[PDB]
Amino acid sequence: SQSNRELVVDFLSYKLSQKGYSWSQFSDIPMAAVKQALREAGDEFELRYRRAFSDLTSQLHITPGTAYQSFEQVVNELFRDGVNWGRIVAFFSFGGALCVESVDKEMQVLVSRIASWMATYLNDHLEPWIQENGGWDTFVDLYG
Repeated sequence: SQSNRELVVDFLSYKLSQKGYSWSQFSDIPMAAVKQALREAGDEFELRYRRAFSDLTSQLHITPGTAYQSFEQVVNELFRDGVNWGRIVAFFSFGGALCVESVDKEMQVLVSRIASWMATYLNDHLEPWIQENGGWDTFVDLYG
């Protein structure tokens, strides 16, 4: 969806900025509270877990040739026991970590692609649980 892609792009842009990278590779109940709550959850999450998904990124070893199906299979790893608010946060951090790794690999073109994959994955596999458990309003309630 449009809002999903917007949420994803906001979180990724935020992580790249915060870590010294560019976010230009994208373009060329409210939404603000959700985005802010997500930026916060990610920071909180990354402060206690610093291994930045070494294993997962390894399994994927993303390149310009990687296909969505490969991405989807690696991420499912996070949801072997089903969806959680916490696992959703890890999902976003993972995407952020993937983007950073891509820039460090001189594969900045994958950033926008990664963003699309996350929006697709979020819409397909995550939103179902999210909507069943209070929607993003419940998310703000817990992470606001």
